[PDB]
Amino acid sequence: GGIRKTRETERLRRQLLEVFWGQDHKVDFILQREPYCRDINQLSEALLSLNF
Amino acid sequence: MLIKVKTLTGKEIEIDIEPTDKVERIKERVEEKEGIPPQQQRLIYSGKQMNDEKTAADYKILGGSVLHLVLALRGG
Repeated sequence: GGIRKTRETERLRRQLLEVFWGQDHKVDFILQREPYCRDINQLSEALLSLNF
Repeated sequence: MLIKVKTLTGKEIEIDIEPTDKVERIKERVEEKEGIPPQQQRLIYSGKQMNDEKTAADYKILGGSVLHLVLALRGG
């Protein structure tokens, strides 16, 4: 591709502010939608950050 | 008073607004939460359409009611 939302999504979730993955409702929203970029965000971020 | 909105994807959004506020203001709150303009988002309750010139109180909505939202299309 070219650009990924992984950086904004995990950074929010890790220590920074709720950006993509974040934005209140958006937190889960990234993967639970349709695009691949968002899919990785909640998938990799919400699953790995919450569990581990 | 807090209320939950229903999206076309099957997701209930959680927002906090007063019954004396206008439907258009609630639409703005939605835009900042999901990322979609208000003019492309409609709000339906009971079976009637809510106008931007009317308020939530006009539809006797209170903290705990579930409001429906249906506007903007991605496919065809």
